[PDB]
Amino acid sequence: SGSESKSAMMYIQELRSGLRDMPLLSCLESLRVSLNNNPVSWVQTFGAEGLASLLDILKRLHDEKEETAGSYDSRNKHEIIRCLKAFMNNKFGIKTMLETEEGILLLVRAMDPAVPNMMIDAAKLLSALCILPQPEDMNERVLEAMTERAEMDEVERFQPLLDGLKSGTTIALKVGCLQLINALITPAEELDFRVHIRSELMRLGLHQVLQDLREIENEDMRVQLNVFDEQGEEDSYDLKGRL
Amino acid sequence: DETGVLDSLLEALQSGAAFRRKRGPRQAN
Repeated sequence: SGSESKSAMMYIQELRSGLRDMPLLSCLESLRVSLNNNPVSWVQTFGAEGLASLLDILKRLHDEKEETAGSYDSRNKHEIIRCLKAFMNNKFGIKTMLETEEGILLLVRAMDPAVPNMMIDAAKLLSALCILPQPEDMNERVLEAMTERAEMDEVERFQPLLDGLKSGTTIALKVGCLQLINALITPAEELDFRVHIRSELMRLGLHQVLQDLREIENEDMRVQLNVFDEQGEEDSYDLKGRL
Repeated sequence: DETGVLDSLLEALQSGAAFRRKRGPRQAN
């Protein structure tokens, strides 16, 4: 039953206290379970207040590179992404996330193949936002956030995406990337845009990764290639138009 | 308490059911 305990109220205070490494991790793990297992009204109490405090820490940890910092920091970022997954698992949580300046950007920055499990979780959240039949064709805004991430981390906006798809990485990471690639392309009605994204990825060597990935007997990889190739086939005839 | 909303989107992505979105513009007539 309910009892006096860490409410959303206490987690907000705790996150804003300036915790780091293992006690931060412990707070976040506890918070993720709490967000996932409590009613949406508990998430509402947490909503603007807790989300801001998660992002405050997340942004800092993205700039604080774990190779030159704490071994826990990589896991701390990842656990924030898991907290966000539980937070965005609803109505008003999705809403509050789209009302943040950097929430979308930080989810893209969390797509790092060096911490492969975090990229899997982050790419999934972005993909879920991309396919939304709501707001604004949110997939189109997610692309902007990668363009921002491109200059902030000095990379090509789609370089980390391809880098999941990696013979020599886990299948879930590989695909975590193909999935978001499909999520960016498919919801857009503009044909020239769909082929532009597809061609942009092909410049980055994507064409070479697909041939490696089609040899894999996987579940979801097969599902994602099949979609990518099918939309590619339609788009080719769509561009051709009449003859 | 539709706390599951993102979970359903993950299903839709994995099955590829969501990549079945096109309002359908065309110029060929």
